[PDB]
Amino acid sequence: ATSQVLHILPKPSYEHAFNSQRTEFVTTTATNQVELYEQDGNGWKHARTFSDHDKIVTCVDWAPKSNRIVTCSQDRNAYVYEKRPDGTWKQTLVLLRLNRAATFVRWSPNEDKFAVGSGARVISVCYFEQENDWWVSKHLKRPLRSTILSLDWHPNNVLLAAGCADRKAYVLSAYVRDVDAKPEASVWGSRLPFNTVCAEYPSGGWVHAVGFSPSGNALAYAGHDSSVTIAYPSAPEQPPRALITVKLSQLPLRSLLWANESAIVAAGYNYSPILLQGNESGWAHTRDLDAGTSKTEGPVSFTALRSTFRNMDLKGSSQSISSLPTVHQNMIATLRPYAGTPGNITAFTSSGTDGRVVLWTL
Amino acid sequence: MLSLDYNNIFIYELLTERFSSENPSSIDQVVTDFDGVTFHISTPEEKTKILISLSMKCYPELVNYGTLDLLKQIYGAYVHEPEMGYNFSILIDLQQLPATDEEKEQLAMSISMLKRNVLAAPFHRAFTKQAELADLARKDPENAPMLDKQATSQELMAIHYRDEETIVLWPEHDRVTVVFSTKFREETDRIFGKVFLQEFVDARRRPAIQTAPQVLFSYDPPLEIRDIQGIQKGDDFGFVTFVLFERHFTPQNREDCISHIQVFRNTLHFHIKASKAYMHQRMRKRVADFQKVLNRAKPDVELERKTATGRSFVRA
Repeated sequence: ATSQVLHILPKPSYEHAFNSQRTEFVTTTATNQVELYEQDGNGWKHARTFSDHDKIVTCVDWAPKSNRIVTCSQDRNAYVYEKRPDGTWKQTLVLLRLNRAATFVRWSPNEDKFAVGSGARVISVCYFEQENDWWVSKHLKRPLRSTILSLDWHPNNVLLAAGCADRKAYVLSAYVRDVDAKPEASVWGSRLPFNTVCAEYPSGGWVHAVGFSPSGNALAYAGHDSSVTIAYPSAPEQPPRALITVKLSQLPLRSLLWANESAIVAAGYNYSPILLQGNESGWAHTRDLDAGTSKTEGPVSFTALRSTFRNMDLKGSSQSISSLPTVHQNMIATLRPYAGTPGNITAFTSSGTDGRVVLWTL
Repeated sequence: MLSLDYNNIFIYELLTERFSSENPSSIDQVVTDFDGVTFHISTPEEKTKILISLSMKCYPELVNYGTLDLLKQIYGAYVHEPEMGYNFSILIDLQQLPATDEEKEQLAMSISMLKRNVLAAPFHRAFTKQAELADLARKDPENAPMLDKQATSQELMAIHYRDEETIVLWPEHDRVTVVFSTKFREETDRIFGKVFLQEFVDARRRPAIQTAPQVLFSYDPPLEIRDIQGIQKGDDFGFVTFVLFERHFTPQNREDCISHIQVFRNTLHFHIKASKAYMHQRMRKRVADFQKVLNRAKPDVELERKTATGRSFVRA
């Protein structure tokens, strides 16, 4: 595995998405702006800001095939942005009907609908109507008891996992009629109307991250207790084949990604991605992707003269404050596919609270 | 300031104005002082005539120890009937005033010096009686211990000069001993007061200051004051004793020594307050060095170049 630092952003970057051409990426600065960055040979350049939100943006996502960006904020709005032929982006307010902040958003795999987690105890599944040119929201709300910290969709368009602050990971049907085709009878169920519940899986701490296997036949999720759990369902109303919890020795994971049907990368407050490997018999932490796991005169510039005196004056002494050994210097907030066929991730990216955007190849 | 003035500054400045003034204005001025004392200065009959008056709770005791003969000796013609509500009063006339600028200066000093001239009477009684015992002891050195023993119980002065204190003093043929039964009632001054009184005794035990009176301290009373009224051993008082030998009140020194021993407890009270003003300037120095231990947590970024008033600027 190798790390390449794509860009250093001036502000924390809780979320990002690269477009399907991997030529540009959107990211949420810790303000009401969203930055758009483009390639600049080997570098990256700031192309434009979106700024249609009233308060801090919380999450952002970019639909692969249909090329639309979707955004969430503490202002309780979402916007969908779509490219005009002249090269600029058409904003569009989505009426989420949320009583409290929007936390986290994902496009569904067919990109015909998107789901938004909230602090309001609910999830707003949004879809578009060509009859009205509206986006309209359906609220999943029956089992959810607290803030929703992350979402992931099943590779079939219906099922939605959600990690909730009430120490549980939910699997819900988000089937919306006259958008979806019928869901196939599958491990999670077949009687599958909107808001039917396929699992209410336990955790020791808040569930920060969730994600289905590339085959869809297992769920992995990650706790603020610094454990990763993999749940293997059996059938409706029935206990799982296995509910394997692996407890890490590190600070908590905040984001999670199946590399293939037998391996997972995870990352967060430990400042580094880790790799886990296993199957329905058992799982274990197996590698750290960062070589920083191992914790690895001439003329003097004017800026080294000025900074060695400003260090003596502002700080204790001349000596520089050290880097962390990891590539990221602060918690790594999100972890996203980048390359390889779906279900064999060959490379992934991450963006940090330090503002690093980084590409990792396995 | 490192040590207190002996006189009341206000009366010194005020009389230094009116003794220079070509055209006096009227006044009515109550003026507080240490040890619960209070002056009243006013011009009751004419702008020309200043009445200075003094109020002091222990003055009835001080009249027993011969005060009126000392005040009539000092203020002479200027002494007046006590003002109603005041213990003593003096009437100075600005047209009948002394001639020279150095007579005016020493009269303005003398009238501002009233608190230490009224509270001096038991000290002059002790110094002048020690001068008699010093001659009697020089007539018979084997009788001298018995003269000291009887003067220690018969010639003892006690003045309840404020409600949390007593000054007790007596003559013996080679000394005047004076004991301050001293208490700080304000609890943060009681806590520092233990340090200030302890380090005061420990200071006298060093080669540099052996010339000073022998100070001693305890918290129970010296054996010769254990049955005086208001002296009680249990009530968290401290008993600072000074032994003034014949060399601490020789004729050139007597007046400074009386002035300087009365102010004792007031310098400790002042320096306890002025030590909080020190500890604060030493605390905000350590706070300003803990700033550096937090500053190494701010990431390095240049704040943009600005004019002196904080407005933005465009060069370099």
